[PDB]
Amino acid sequence: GKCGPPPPIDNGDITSFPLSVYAPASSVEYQCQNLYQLEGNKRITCRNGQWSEPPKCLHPCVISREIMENYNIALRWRAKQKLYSRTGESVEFVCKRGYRLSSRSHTLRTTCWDGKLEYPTCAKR
Repeated sequence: GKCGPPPPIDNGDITSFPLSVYAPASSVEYQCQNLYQLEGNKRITCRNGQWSEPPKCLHPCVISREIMENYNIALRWRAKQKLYSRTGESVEFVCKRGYRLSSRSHTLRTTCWDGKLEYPTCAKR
């Protein structure tokens, strides 16, 4: 019932010293790299010669100056804001000077989720 190494996952790995073979009833813990967010079971187990299903690392979002330019918006915090936001982080925007929030836009704060971030839209006053 021994297992080989636990499955590799993209953008993350186990937190322990690696073994080449694992006894049944072993477990391991995964961590995702900094900018990524674990989804699934952080700890998996070797039973019946197999590993239970490893988790996934959800992607950060890269803020787009071009979409902001097209939608007539700007960051609320231009000096502070990192280019990469994590899954689950929100970004706050403002309309550019002399523009106002469109009626069918979202409002000025959106949330990053596994590489996708929506943006609000403003229209000229």
